[PDB]
Amino acid sequence: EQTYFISGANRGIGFSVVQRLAAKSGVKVIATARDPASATALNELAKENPQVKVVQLDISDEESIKKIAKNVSQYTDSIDVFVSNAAIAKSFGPLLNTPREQWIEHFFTNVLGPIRLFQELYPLIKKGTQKKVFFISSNAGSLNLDFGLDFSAYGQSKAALNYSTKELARQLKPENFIVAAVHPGVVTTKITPEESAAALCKLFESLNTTGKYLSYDGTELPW
Amino acid sequence: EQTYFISGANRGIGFSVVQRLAAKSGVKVIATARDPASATALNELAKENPQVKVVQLDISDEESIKKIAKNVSQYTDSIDVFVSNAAIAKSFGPLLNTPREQWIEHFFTNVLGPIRLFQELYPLIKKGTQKKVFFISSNAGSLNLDFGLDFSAYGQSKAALNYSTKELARQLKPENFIVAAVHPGVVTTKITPEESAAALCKLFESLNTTGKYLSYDGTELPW
Ligand SMILES: NC(=O)C1=CN([C@@H]2O[C@H](COP(=O)(O)OP(=O)(O)OC[C@H]3O[C@@H](n4cnc5c(N)ncnc54)[C@H](OP(=O)(O)O)[C@@H]3O)[C@@H](O)[C@H]2O)C=CC1
Ligand SMILES: NC(=O)C1=CN([C@@H]2O[C@H](COP(=O)(O)OP(=O)(O)OC[C@H]3O[C@@H](n4cnc5c(N)ncnc54)[C@H](OP(=O)(O)O)[C@@H]3O)[C@@H](O)[C@H]2O)C=CC1
Repeated sequence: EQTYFISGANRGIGFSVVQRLAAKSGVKVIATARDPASATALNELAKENPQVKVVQLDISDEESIKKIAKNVSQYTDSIDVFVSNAAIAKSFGPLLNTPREQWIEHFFTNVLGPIRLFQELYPLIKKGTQKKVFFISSNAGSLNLDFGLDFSAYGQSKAALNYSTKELARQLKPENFIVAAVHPGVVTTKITPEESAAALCKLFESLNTTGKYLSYDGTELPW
Repeated sequence: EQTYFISGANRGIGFSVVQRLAAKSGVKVIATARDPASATALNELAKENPQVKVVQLDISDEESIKKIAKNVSQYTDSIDVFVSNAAIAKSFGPLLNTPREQWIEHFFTNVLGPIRLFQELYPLIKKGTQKKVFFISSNAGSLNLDFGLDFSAYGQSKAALNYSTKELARQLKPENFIVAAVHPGVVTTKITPEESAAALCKLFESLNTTGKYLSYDGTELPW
């Protein structure tokens, strides 16, 4: 049996990934929401597929993050595949027009959030078999891609986490960890939440090497 | 007649840059320190060289940033060359060993501070002739250099500021701004702060192209 963990599983790609793992026999899924009582679709998913456990997590909330380890410890002694999915994307366009609170929010939510989450759940990942670690990044977070758009605090935060993902990959190679930054696609060319999920589950299962920055099709991105 | 702005001029590269600029004719220098009262060497520079103006700046402090434009404005009507030199380097080594507070402090001081500082000083810069905007970054901020060292929050913060620098270079090209990120060298191969300052001041005067990630010697670094 493998244990998957997905932050931000109440909707978007997160929900779709959990929805697909529920169909994989012998998969336990720690799925998170910041408000699990209001996660209608997810709570349904989990009553009909109770291998799905719904845990509370606000990745912007250090007090929430300080509890994620015991919350997950209620359901599992290990994580095989960790997916930092939960993130925000609220601020684009010019620097001169990006106010303080926007820079702050994307940092706390999109960088510190995942770094703390990972720090907390490292012990449970370390006791698992697969030792696979996925940060859902964005192609917008590359220092070497030009989309003809400014991504403001969004892009900066994905670039910051990518930097730290690269380092983590280096640092955990001796422990046989597989660490990746993954662009899941752009979802509603735009691709469906279900299409992104399908590709992410394949990539999650297929990835055998660490320190990669991958798009959902499994092709590499420049850092 | 040119005005330069240097953040963090009480010691290190910043002091050596102000010292180098104070020696050239027609160069007014607005030099900043968190605590000017104790900036002995800088104050003695200013006492003899009245083209050197000292002002308080804590870039970690929104209430200090809220004052820098009006305070710089008492001493000058414009900035030709903006140099965001002030910064910290307190956090290195592995991701799992870097506590929350190091990630935060490096964000606020090394990302948000310079960004906010630039926002406040842009008008003064728009009104000057040279329209040159330098972020002192690190080769440690590259997403594409491996030094076999962990740079933790320091490196993450120079990478994040690099991402936002490259975007700013794109945004301000229509207004004929020159925006660069500049590695000043490793200072105590090691170069001295006076060697770094000599090279940097050369680069500041000569760079006529926006969007560069450069080393003190004018050679390019990969983002
Ligand atoms: N799809 C795209 O266009 C692209 C997306 N990505 C990445 O894919 C991932 C998924 O994005 P997407 O599905 O579009 O996102 P959504 O806009 O659908 O919502 C993001 C998810 O994160 C949750 N979330 C937001 N803030 C917090 C928080 N503070 N604590 C916990 N959970 C939180 C949301 O729950 P809640 O309902 O409460 O907000 C939701 O599950 C993100 O990392 C995103 O950056 C990358 C490339 C482009
Ligand atoms: N040293 C090196 O080899 C390298 C350095 N760099 C970068 O070059 C720049 C200069 O480095 P270096 O001279 O060696 O650094 P130092 O640490 O010697 O000096 C840093 C300067 O920044 C000021 N500063 C620190 N925190 C704040 C704050 N909150 N508000 C305002 N000013 C502040 C310091 O003031 P105070 O005296 O009050 O602390 C000081 O004037 C930095 O951006 C650094 O990251 C990049 C790579 C290589």
